[PDB]
Amino acid sequence: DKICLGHHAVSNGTKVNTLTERGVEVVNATETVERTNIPRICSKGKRTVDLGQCGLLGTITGPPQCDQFLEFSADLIIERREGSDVCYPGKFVNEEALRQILRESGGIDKEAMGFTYSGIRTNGATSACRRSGSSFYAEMKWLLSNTDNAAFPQMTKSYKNTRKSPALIVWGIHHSVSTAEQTKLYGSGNKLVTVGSSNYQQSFVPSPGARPQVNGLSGRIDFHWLMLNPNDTVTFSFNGAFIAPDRASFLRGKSMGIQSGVQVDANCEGDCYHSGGTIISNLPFQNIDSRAVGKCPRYVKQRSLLLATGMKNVPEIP
Amino acid sequence: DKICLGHHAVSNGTKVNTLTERGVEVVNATETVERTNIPRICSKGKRTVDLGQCGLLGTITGPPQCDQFLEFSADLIIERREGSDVCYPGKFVNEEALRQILRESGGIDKEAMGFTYSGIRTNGATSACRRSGSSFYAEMKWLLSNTDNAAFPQMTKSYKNTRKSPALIVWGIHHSVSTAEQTKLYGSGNKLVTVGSSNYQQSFVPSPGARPQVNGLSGRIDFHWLMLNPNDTVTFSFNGAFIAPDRASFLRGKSMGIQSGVQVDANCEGDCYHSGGTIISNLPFQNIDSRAVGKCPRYVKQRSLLLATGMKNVPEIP
Amino acid sequence: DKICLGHHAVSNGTKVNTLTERGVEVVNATETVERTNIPRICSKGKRTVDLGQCGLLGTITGPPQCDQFLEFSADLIIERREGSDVCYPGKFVNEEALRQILRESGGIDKEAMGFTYSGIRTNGATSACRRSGSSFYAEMKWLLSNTDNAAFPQMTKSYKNTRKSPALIVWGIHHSVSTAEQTKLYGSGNKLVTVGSSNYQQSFVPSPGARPQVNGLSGRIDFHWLMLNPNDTVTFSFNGAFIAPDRASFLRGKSMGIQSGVQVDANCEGDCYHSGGTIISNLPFQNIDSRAVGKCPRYVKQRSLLLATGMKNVPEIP
Amino acid sequence: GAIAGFIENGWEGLIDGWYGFRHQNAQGEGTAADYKSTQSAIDQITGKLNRLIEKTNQQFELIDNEFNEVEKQIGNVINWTRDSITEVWSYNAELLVAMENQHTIDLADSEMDKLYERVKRQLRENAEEDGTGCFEIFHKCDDDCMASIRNNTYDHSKYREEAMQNRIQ
Amino acid sequence: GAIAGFIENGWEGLIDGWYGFRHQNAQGEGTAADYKSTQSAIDQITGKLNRLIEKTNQQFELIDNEFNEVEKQIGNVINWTRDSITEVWSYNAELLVAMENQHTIDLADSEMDKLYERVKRQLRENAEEDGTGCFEIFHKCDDDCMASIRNNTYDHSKYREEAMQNRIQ
Amino acid sequence: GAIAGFIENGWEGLIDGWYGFRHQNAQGEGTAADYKSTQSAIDQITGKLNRLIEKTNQQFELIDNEFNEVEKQIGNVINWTRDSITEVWSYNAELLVAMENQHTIDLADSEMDKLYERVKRQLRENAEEDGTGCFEIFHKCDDDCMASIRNNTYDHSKYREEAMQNRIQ
Ligand SMILES: *[C@@H]1O[C@H](CO)[C@@H](O[C@@H]2O[C@H](CO)[C@@H](O[C@@H]3O[C@H](CO)[C@@H](O)[C@H](O)[C@@H]3O)[C@H](O)[C@H]2NC(C)=O)[C@H](O)[C@H]1NC(C)=O
Ligand SMILES: *[C@@H]1O[C@H](CO)[C@@H](O[C@@H]2O[C@H](CO)[C@@H](O[C@@H]3O[C@H](CO)[C@@H](O)[C@H](O)[C@@H]3O)[C@H](O)[C@H]2NC(C)=O)[C@H](O)[C@H]1NC(C)=O
Ligand SMILES: *[C@@H]1O[C@H](CO)[C@@H](O[C@@H]2O[C@H](CO)[C@@H](O[C@@H]3O[C@H](CO)[C@@H](O)[C@H](O)[C@@H]3O)[C@H](O)[C@H]2NC(C)=O)[C@H](O)[C@H]1NC(C)=O
Ligand SMILES: *[C@@H]1O[C@H](CO)[C@@H](O)[C@H](O)[C@H]1NC(C)=O
Ligand SMILES: *[C@@H]1O[C@H](CO)[C@@H](O)[C@H](O)[C@H]1NC(C)=O
Ligand SMILES: *[C@@H]1O[C@H](CO)[C@@H](O)[C@H](O)[C@H]1NC(C)=O
Ligand SMILES: *[C@@H]1O[C@H](CO)[C@@H](O)[C@H](O)[C@H]1NC(C)=O
Ligand SMILES: *[C@@H]1O[C@H](CO)[C@@H](O)[C@H](O)[C@H]1NC(C)=O
Ligand SMILES: *[C@@H]1O[C@H](CO)[C@@H](O)[C@H](O)[C@H]1NC(C)=O
Repeated sequence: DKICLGHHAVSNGTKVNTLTERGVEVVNATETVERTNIPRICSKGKRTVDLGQCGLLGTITGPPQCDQFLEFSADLIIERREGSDVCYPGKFVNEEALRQILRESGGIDKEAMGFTYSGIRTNGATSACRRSGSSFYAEMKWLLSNTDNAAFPQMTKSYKNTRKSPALIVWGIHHSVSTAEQTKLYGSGNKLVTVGSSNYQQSFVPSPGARPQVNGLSGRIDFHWLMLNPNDTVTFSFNGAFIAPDRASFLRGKSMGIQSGVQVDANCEGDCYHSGGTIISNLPFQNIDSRAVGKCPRYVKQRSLLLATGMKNVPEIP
Repeated sequence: DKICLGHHAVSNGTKVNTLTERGVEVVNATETVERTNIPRICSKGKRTVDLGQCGLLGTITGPPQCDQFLEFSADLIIERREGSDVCYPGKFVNEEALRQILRESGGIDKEAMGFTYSGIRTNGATSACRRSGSSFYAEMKWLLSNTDNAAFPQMTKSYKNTRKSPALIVWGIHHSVSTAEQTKLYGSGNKLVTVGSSNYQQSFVPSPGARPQVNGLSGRIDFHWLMLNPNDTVTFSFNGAFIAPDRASFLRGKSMGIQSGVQVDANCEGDCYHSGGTIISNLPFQNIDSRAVGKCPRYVKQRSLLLATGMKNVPEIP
Repeated sequence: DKICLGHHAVSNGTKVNTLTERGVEVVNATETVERTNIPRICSKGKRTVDLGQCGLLGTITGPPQCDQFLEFSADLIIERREGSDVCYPGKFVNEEALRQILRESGGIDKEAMGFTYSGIRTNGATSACRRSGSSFYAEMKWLLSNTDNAAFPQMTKSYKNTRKSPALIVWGIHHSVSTAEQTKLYGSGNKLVTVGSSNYQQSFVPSPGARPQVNGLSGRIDFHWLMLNPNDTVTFSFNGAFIAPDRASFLRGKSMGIQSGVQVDANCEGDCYHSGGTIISNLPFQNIDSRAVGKCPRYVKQRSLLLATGMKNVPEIP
Repeated sequence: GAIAGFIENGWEGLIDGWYGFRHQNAQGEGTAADYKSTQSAIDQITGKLNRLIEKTNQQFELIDNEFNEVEKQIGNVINWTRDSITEVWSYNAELLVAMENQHTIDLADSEMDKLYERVKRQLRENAEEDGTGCFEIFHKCDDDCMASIRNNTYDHSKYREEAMQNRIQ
Repeated sequence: GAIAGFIENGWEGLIDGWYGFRHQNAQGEGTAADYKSTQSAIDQITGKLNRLIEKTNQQFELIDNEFNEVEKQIGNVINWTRDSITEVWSYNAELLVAMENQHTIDLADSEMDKLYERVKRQLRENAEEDGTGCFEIFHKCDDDCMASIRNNTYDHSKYREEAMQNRIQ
Repeated sequence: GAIAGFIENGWEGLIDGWYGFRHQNAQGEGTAADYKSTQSAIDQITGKLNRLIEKTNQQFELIDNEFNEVEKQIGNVINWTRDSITEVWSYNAELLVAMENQHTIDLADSEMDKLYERVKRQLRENAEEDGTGCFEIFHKCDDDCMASIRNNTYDHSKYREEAMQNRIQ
C-alpha cells in the first residue's frame, strides 16, 4: 500500500520569463500588454463633436466651416486632419497653447463685445470666406477706410469682462500684398495697433509684402489672443489693418480633445483614445500608441509580457 | 511530556498589503507616507528673508516696497502673494526665468554703472512710486527731454563688467498713454532703443496707446534684462522713452527660494518646503504637496502605505 | 561512518547589499555600474566629421572655417568648443533647434536658389571674413545700394522647392553701427524685409546702433531660418539691410551629433558618447555622464552596485 | 506498474485540481485532488491578478500635435521626456512580471511541500518516504483508510502496532 | 487542557519575544521565549527600515509659479512631466511596500521553521512530531531537561534507551 | 578530528564545486563535489546575468548644449526633468540589485537543502541526522558505498538489517 502526493501538468504548456530562467514553461499564463485596438471612437455617455472641416481655433473666429460650432458644447472634442481654422489665409500666434485650452473647455459660450464704429466701413469681405457670396469671419469685423486710399481715423475701443470667468479675446492683424494695397484699404502712413490689459501689454504692426498665393490670395491675417481676467478690461487703439472681434468667448467647463482619423461609435463606451481608435482594457500595459490619451494603461516597448497564472509545468514520466 | 514551538500574536492586529493578499493582518506595521505638516517655515540655521510686499524682481529695480532688500543676502528666500515687483504699472520680460535665477542667487550685490547725462532731465518721477512725495524706482533713472515737447538728443552710454561674475543688467521701455504724452516727454518722431553686448543683440520701440488704469495710471514700463559676461560691455543707444539703470546687480552665491503663505519659525530646522509649511520626516514618501521643494521625500498619490514590521498575525485557538 | 553535505567558501569574501543586510559577504560578485571611460571618440564603422573650427550652423552660411563642410556627409558629427558659426559678428535666431536638426541630418546637400539682381551691388565683403583678401559668407550675398548713400530699390525674389524633401532656407538682417552707416550702404529711409511662405509669415527691421567691437566690428548680422515644404515657395521682399542666400540646404539622411574635447579613434567601435569620450559596456548602468548620448546604459548617482554572483560566504570553523 | 508523486514529474491525469493524492492498494489505484491546497494557490494567483487590474485615475491630455507639428525645440524636449518615461515603464513592466512569475512558481512549490509535510505528519511512524513524493505505508490501507488520510482523519494510533512490526522486520 | 505550537495559531501570551517554547511536564506548564531567533528576525526587519530611511541628496527647486501662472504651453509640459513622474513614484512605492511585506512575512515563517527544525534535530530519536508544532517526548523531561533543550545542551544519548523503549512498545 | 557540513560553516577546501560531499570511513576522510546542484545554481545566476545584459535599442540625442548654454527657462525645465529621471533610475538600480542579491542568496540556500533532503531520502532508515549537516550511517560504508550515495545508486534495502540493528541497540 502506497500514497503519493502530486501536482497537475499539461502538454499544452506556455513559456514565460522569470528572474533566472527565460522560457520556463508554466501550466497557464495570461497577457499583461494590450495590443487589441477598436478602430472607432467609443463615445457612449459622452457628448461628442466631430469638428470635421472646422478647425478647433476656427470655432472662435468663425469661418464658414465652423458655423455650426460657434457656441458648441461637448465632453469629447475630435479634431480632424482636414480641419482648418482659416478661410482667409493666416495662422494664430500661440496656436497650440490655445488648442490645449479649448480641448478641455467643454465648449464655448459667446458674448457680444458691443463695439460701434463711425466714418469707417466694417463690411470687409473676401472670396475666400464664401458664404453664399463673398464674406468674412463670423465673429470678426474687417475694418476699412471708407472709399479707397482714404484716411483711416485713429480709434480706441474697450471691453470689460463682467463675468466670473476669464474671457477669450481674439483679434487679427492684416498683412496686405503691397503697401499699395494697404494704402487702398486703410490709407497712407505707418499703421499701429496697441492692445492693453491689466496683466498684458503688446504691440502690432502690419507687414505688407508679396507672399505665395494661398486660396488665390497673397494676403495674410494672423490672429492673436489673450485671456481677460474677470472685471478687467481690454483696450484696442488702432488706425487700420485691424481685424476687430465682435464677440468674446467663455469656456463652458471640462472636456477632452483628441485627434483621430477613424469613425465615431455611440454604442461602445471607452476612456482611452489615440488617433487610430479606442483602447478598452483592464491590462496594466499597452503597446498600441505612446501618445494615447484619457485614462489609459502605461505604454511599453514590448508587444507581449506573459504573467504566469499557474505552477511550473513538469511533464509526467511516461 | 511535551515541548511546543510557537510565535507571538495579538488581538491588536493591523492590516497591510502584499503581492497576493490585500488586508493580511500583521503583528506590527509603520507608515511610509508622511502626511504630517508643520504650518511654519522652519528657518533655523538658515539666513532668511521674508520679502513680504517686495516682489523678488523688485529687489533689482527698487520700488519703495523693496528698499530694505536692494542688496539683501540670504540662504532662504520667501516670496509672498502680496509681493509686487512694481510701483509704476508694468512687468518684466522673461520674468520667471529671472525669478528662478534670483531664488538661488544668495542675494544681490549692487554696483554703480556710472552714467552721466547732459541736456536732459533725469528726475523722472510718479505718484505711483510715492516715497515721501512723488518718486521713482531707486535703481533707475526716468529720462525726459528738458522742458516739454522739447527734442530728446540721441545718446549712447556703455558699461563694462570689470568683475569675475556675470552682471544682471536691467533697463526699461516706457509706453505713454498717447503719442501726445510721448511727445510731451521725449519730443516728436519715432523713438528707438538699441542694446548691444557680445552675445546679445535686441531692439526696442515704445508702443504709446490707451490702456486700463492701474494705480490710476494708463502708462506701462516693461522691464528687460540680460546677463553681462565678465570683461564684456553693454551699450545703450536711445533717443527717448528709455528707463536707464543706475546700478548693476551681482549674485552673492547660493540660496533657495520658496513661495508661502505661512509664518516663519527660527527654532525649527527643516529642509523640505511647500507653500503651506515645512515637511520634516525620515519617511521615503509624502502625500502633502507635489510641488514641495528642497530636499524632500518623493511625492505619491496614496495617503497611506503600511510597511509590515512584524510577522503575520495568527490568532490563538481558544 | 559519516557523510556530510556542504557548500564552498572563501577568505576572499566580497560584501554586497540586500533588502535586509548591508555588507553581507558573498563568495563572488560583479559590478553593474560602469565607470571605465575611453577618452577617445570610437568612430569605426561610422563616417565621421570633426568640424573643429567650423560651427555646425556655419556649414549652412559658409564662413571660411566651414568651406570644407559646405556639403558634408556623416553618420557621426562632432562639434568642438573652438567652433564658430560666424565670421562677421552675429548669431542665429532659434540656434539650438537648428543644431538639433543638423546633428541628425546625415549632412547637407546644397542647391542654387537662382537669384539675379539689377541696379545693385552684390559684392558685399568684410575684413572679418578674410579668404585671401576681404570676403563674405560663401552661401550668402551681402547686397548694397550701388555707389554710396544711393537709394536701394525695392526687390522681390522667390524660390520654390522642387524636391521631395524640405529645404533649409537661411537669410540675414544686417545691423549697422549707425544710421549714418546704414544710409551709406542702403540709402536713407526706414528699411523692411518681409518673408512669406505657405505656413510661415514673419517680418524684419534693422536695428542700427552702437555695439561693442567683436573682431574689430560693431556691426551685427543675425541669421534667420525656416524649412520650406516640398513644392512650396518662399518670397523675399526687401529694400536694403538684407543678407540674401545663394543656395538652399537639403538634409542627406540620418546621423548623430555630439560635443567633445577629446580625439577621434577609427579603430575602436562604440555607440554611446559623452564630451569626455566613449562608453563601451554591457553593464546596465553608468556613473560617467548624465548627458551621455547614443545607445547608453542608464545613468545613476551611485559609483558602485555589486551584484552577487555567488552564495553567502560562511567561514569554516577552524 | 508503479506510481510516483512530485519530484521529477507532474500528473497530466489530475484534471479536477492543482494538487492531489494518488494511491494503490488491494482495491487498485486511485487519484483524487486536494481542495484546500488547490484553492489556497488559486486564491493567491487571482490575488495578484486583481492587484494588477487596479486602474489609475490619472488622466493625461495631448501635449503635442500630429497634424501640425509643434516647434522643434519644445517638440524635441517633449519626445525626449516621453521616450525617457517609456523606457522607465517598459523596465518596470519587464521587472514586475519577471518578479511576480518567480514568486508564483515558488509559492506553488511551497504549497506542494506543505501538503507533503502534512501527510507525513499524519502517518507518524507508520510510513516511510520512497523519495519520489510517495509514502510506503507499512499496514493495510483499504480505500476507506486512504480516504481517512485525504480528509485528515487518519488516526495513526490505530495502525501503529501493525506498522512498526512490519517496519522493524 | 492540551498545548499546541505554530500551525493554526500564535501565542498571545508570548509577550517577551517573537518565537518561544511552551512545554508541559509533571512540574506543570511553562512558556519561554527564544532569544537568537527573535533577535535575528528583529535585525532583518530593522535592516529594511534603515534602508528605507536612506535619504537623498538631490535638491529640487521651483520650476513654476503658484502666484503668477507661467505660460500655457511650457506650463502644460511641466504639469504633464510632473504628473507622469508622480505616477512612477506612486507605482514604485506601492510595489516596494508590497514586495517588502511579502518578504518580511516569509522570512518570519522561515525563522519559525529553522527553530522547529533545530529542536527536532536536538531530540534525535527520542521524540515524535504531533503535527501541531509540538514534540511528544518519550521520556521524563523535568524543568531542567526542558531548559537543556532551550539552550541547546540536550544530550539525546542520555535519554536514548528510555525513549526508544517507550516508542517501540 | 570530526567533520561537519553546512549549518555554521562552509568548506574552503571545496574548490572544484559549489556543493559537495565529505565523508569519513575506515579508509579515511574524503571530499567530493556534487555536479547537478552546482550546475543548477550556476545556471540560475548566469541566467540573471544575461537578463541584466539585455541592452536597449532606445537612442537618445542632445537636448541641450554644454558649449553655448540654452535659455534659462527651458534649460531649467530640462535639468529638472533629467535630475528627476536620474533619481528614478538610481532608485531602480539600487532596488534591482538588492532584490536580486536577496534572491541569489536564498536560492543558493535552497539548493543546499534540496541536496541534503535528497541524501536523507536515499539513506531511508539506515542513518540519523547529527545536526551539523551530516548523517551518522549505522553500517559499514566503504569508499565504494560512499560513492554509491553520491551518484544516487545507494540501495538502502541492502544495508537495512545491519543498520536498524545498530540503531536500536
Ligand atoms: C488560465 O489563466 C486565465 C487567466 O487567469 C484564466 O482565465 C480566466 O478565467 C476566469 C474564470 O473563468 C475569468 O474570470 C471572469 O471574470 C469576468 C469579469 O469579472 C466575468 O465576467 C467572467 O464570468 C469570469 O468570472 C477571467 O476573466 C479569465 N481571464 C482571462 C484573461 O480570460 C483561465 O481560467 C486559466 N486556465 C485554467 C485552465 O484555469
Ligand atoms: C511597531 O513598529 C514600530 C516601527 O518600527 C516600532 O516603533 C519603533 O520603536 C523603536 C524603538 O522603540 C524606535 O527607535 C527609536 O529611534 C529613535 C531615532 O534613533 C530614537 O530616538 C529612539 O529612542 C528609539 O531608539 C523607532 O523610532 C520606532 N518607530 C516609530 C515609527 O515610532 C514599535 O516598537 C513596534 N512595536 C513593537 C511592540 O515592537
Ligand atoms: C565571479 O563572478 C564573475 C562574474 O560572473 C565571473 O567572471 C566571469 O567569468 C566568465 C567565465 O570565465 C566570463 O564569461 C566570458 O564571456 C565572454 C563573453 O561571451 C567570453 O569572451 C569569455 O571567454 C568568457 O566565456 C564572464 O565574462 C566573467 N565576468 C566578468 C565580469 O569578468 C567569475 O568567474 C566569478 N568567479 C569564479 C571563481 O567563478
Ligand atoms: C471692478 O472694476 C472696477 C473698475 O472698473 C474696480 O474699481 C473694482 O475694484 C473691480 N472689482 C469689483 C469687485 O468691483
Ligand atoms: C578685457 O577687455 C578687453 C577690451 O575691453 C579685451 O581686449 C581683453 O581681451 C579682455 N580680457 C582681458 C583678460 O583683458
Ligand atoms: C505644386 O505647386 C503648384 C503651384 O506652384 C500647385 O498648383 C500644385 O498643387 C503643387 N503640387 C503639385 C503636386 O503639383
Ligand atoms: C516627436 O516624435 C515623433 C515620433 O516619431 C516624430 O514624428 C516627431 O517629429 C517628433 N517631434 C519633433 C519636434 O521632431
Ligand atoms: C499645472 O497644474 C496645476 C495644478 O492643478 C494647475 O492649477 C495649473 O493650471 C497647471 N498649469 C497650467 C499651465 O495649466
Ligand atoms: C543644467 O545643469 C548643468 C549641470 O550643472 C548646469 O551647469 C546648467 O547651468 C543647468 N542649466 C541651466 C539653464 O541652469
